[PDB]
Amino acid sequence: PGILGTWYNQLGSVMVVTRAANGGFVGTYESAVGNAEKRYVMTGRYDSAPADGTGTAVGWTVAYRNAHRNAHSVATWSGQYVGGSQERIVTQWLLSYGTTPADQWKSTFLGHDEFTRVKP
Amino acid sequence: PGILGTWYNQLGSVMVVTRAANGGFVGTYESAVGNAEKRYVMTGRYDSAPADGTGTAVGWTVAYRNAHRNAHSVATWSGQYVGGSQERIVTQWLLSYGTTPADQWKSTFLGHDEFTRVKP
Amino acid sequence: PGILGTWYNQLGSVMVVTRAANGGFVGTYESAVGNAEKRYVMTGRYDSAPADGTGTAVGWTVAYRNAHRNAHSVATWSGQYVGGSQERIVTQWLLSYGTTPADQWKSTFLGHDEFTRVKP
Amino acid sequence: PGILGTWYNQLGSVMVVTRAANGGFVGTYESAVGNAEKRYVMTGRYDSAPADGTGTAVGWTVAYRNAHRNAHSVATWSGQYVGGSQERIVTQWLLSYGTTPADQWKSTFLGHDEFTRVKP
Ligand SMILES: O=C(O)CCCC[C@@H]1SC[C@@H]2NC(=O)N[C@@H]21
Ligand SMILES: O=C(O)CCCC[C@@H]1SC[C@@H]2NC(=O)N[C@@H]21
Ligand SMILES: O=C(O)CCCC[C@@H]1SC[C@@H]2NC(=O)N[C@@H]21
Ligand SMILES: O=C(O)CCCC[C@@H]1SC[C@@H]2NC(=O)N[C@@H]21
Repeated sequence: PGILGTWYNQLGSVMVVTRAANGGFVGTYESAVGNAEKRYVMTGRYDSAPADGTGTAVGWTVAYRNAHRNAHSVATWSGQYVGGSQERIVTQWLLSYGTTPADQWKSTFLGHDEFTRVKP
Repeated sequence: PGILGTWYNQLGSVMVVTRAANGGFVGTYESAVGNAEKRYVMTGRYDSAPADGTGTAVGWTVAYRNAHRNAHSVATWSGQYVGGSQERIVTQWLLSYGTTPADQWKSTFLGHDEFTRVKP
Repeated sequence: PGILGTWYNQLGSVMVVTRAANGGFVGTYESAVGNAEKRYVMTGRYDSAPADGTGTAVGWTVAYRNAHRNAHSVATWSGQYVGGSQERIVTQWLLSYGTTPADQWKSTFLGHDEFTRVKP
Repeated sequence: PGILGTWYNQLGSVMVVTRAANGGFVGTYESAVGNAEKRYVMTGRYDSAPADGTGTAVGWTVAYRNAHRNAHSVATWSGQYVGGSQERIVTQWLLSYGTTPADQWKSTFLGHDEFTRVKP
C-alpha cells in the first residue's frame, strides 16, 4: 500500500500509520489545532487493489477522546493516496460533535487535508 | 455505547456492529445500492464518554473491496448515535474513488444516511 | 419551474421565492435557528430544462447580513426540486464564516435541508 | 469588497465577477473540466461588513445550462475572500445533478476550489 509511517498535513498535524495489511490499517493521530492534545487512536481502510494509473482510495476515523481529553467529536477522512514523488494523501474530512436534538443542524464541520511525508 | 448489532439506513443497507469496546468498534457493511455485493469490512470509532444530554459522536470507514468485488472506493460516515426510542444514527458520508490526477476534482460523492434498528 | 412562493424546511425556516425565470430565481430566506433574525436576500439558479423523469437541480446562496444583524457567514444550498406530491426540495448546504488564516480549518459547517410546501 | 473582475482556480476555470454591490454580485463562470463549454450565469452573495482581521464570507451558484449545453447540474461554492497579497478565494463546492428518486444517494459531488488573480 505504501502508507506506513508518519505523515503531516498542512496544519502540522501528525498521522502515524503503525500497521497496514489486507485493506485495513491502524495508528495514531495528533491534531495540531482544535480541542486536542497528545495522540488519539486511528483506524481506517484502503483499496488493496487499486486500478492501474489511479490513486489508492483511503479513509480513516479518529474519535477525539484519549485518556487526557475528550472533545466529544469524531472525525473521518476520505480521499486517496497518490504515489510517485511527490507522494501525498488528499482528503476531505467531516468533524461531528455529539449534540442535543436542537443543535444537530450545527453538529458537523467540513474541511480538506493534504498529507505529505515531510512536515510543511 | 449501545450500537451493537444490526442497523438499517433509509436505502435498505445493512450495518452489523459485531464488537464495540473502549471507543472503537468493528463489523460489516452491506450496501443496497451502488457497485457492491455481499459484505465489506467496517471499522470505526465512537465517543466512549458522551456529554450528558447529547448524542454519542460516531464515525466509521468502509473500503468497498471484498473477495467478490472492488469498486475502488472508500466510504466514511460521520455523525452521532442518539439514544431513547426512536434510537437512530444520523450521519453524513463521503464516498471517494481512486482517480487519475486529472479526475481528482470529481472523486468524492457526498450524502447523508439515517440508520435505525428496524428496516424501513 | 414550480418553485415560486413559500417553502419550509425541517427546522421551521422560511424560504420565499419571489421571482423565478430563465434559470435564475430570487427571494428571501428566514432561518429559524442560528445567529439570524428577520429576512435575508436570496439568489440562486436552477436547471430550466430538466431531463425527463429526473428532478430539477437547484442551488442558492444566502449571505446572513441584513440591516438588523450580521453573522459574518454565507450559506449555500445545493440539491434538486422533486415534483409530484409530495413536492420537495432536497438539499445539502455549506455554511462558511469569515475567519483568520489560523482558523480557516474550522470555517465551514455542513448539513442537509429538506424543504416542503407545508410547515412541519 | 474587492472581488470584481477575473479569477482562476487550480483547474484553469475562469470566474468573471461583472458587478458587485450591497452584499450581492453577479457574473459568469467557465469551467475547464466536466460537461461544460462557453460561459454560464453566476449569482452570489458576500458579507458586506466583514469583521476586522477576518476574511470576507462569500458564496455563489452556477446552473450549468447555457444556450450551448445542459449538464443538468447546479454547483454552489461557499468560502471566504482573503485580502492582502496573495489575495485568494478559498471555497468548498457542491455539484448536484437532477436524478430519479432511486439515484438521489449519488446526486452530489463535493470538492474544494482555490481562486487566484493569476491563472496557475
Ligand atoms: O476540536 C476538536 O473537536 C478535536 C480536534 C479536531 C481537529 C480537526 S479534525 C479535522 C481537522 N484536521 C486536523 O488535522 N485537525 C482538524
Ligand atoms: O458504488 C460504490 O462505489 C460502492 C457502493 C457505495 C455505496 C454508498 S456508500 C454511501 C452510501 N450509503 C450507502 O448505504 N450506500 C451508499
Ligand atoms: O448562525 C449563522 O451564522 C446564521 C444562521 C445560519 C442558519 C443555517 S444556514 C443552513 C441551515 N439551514 C437553515 O435553515 N438554517 C441553518
Ligand atoms: O460536469 C458538469 O456537470 C458541469 C461542469 C461541472 C464543473 C465542476 S463545478 C465544481 C468544480 N469546479 C470547477 O471549476 N469545475 C468543477
